[PDB]
Amino acid sequence: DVQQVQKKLAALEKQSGGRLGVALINTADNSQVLYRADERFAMCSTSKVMTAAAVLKQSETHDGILQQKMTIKKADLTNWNPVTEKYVGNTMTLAELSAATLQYSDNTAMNKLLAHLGGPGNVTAFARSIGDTTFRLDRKEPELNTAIPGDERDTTSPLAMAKSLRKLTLGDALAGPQRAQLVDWLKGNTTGGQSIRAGLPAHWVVGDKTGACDYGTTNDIAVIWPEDRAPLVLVTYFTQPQQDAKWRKDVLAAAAKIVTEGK
Ligand SMILES: C[As](C)(=O)[O-]
Repeated sequence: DVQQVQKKLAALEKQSGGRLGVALINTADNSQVLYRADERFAMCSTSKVMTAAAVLKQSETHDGILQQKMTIKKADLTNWNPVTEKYVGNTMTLAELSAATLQYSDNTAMNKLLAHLGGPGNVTAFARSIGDTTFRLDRKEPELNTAIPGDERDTTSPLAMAKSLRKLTLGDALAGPQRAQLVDWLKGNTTGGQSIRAGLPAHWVVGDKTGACDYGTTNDIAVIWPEDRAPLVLVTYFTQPQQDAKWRKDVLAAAAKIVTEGK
């Protein structure tokens, strides 16, 4: 029931030692389950969804732009280049870059997209264009990972990101072809196994983008299809008091189990 969900989330937060942010949107009736849903949390890598979506939006006008190439140079590399490191001295299309940053959370791929787009400010501009006035991307990787308490840079709220993810994957923020590609990329993510997914029934279909940064900030945003029922959009953000706190993916899994029970 709705009161036991609240009691349980509060208990989970107390047990975690950190600050928990949750926003679930049930598209069946647009009902919502909220917990610190209007509070700001550092987005970490979950901001990569808005970024890849900004590129997809461009492809709606500029035909074939997803195939535009960008050179990958040693100097472009960062602290995380699972895919990009294989293309040094070669090129990658915006599509390949989008796929790498979304499914492997490649930081270099992210920066290449930011460069193409003209900077973090233009990603924020795209968020605004889909009705998100909370989201704000201020820096590139890996600086956007500082997650300093009280610092609003590179942050957003659970509800704002939930609403945006919904518009992007199920709503009309993107055109049909672009929308389908984003959904497919999210479903093909390889980094969310121990997060939101871990707290859901194994047969449910899911698309998600994880995030993890300083202050033990552990995040994950997803679109969930429970069997043949209407899709669910869930955002689970979590951050801790210690700058060097270890990540708690298990906390996101627990939050997911709690808010999707009986859905
Ligand atoms: C590769 As990462 C920890 O910024 O999602």
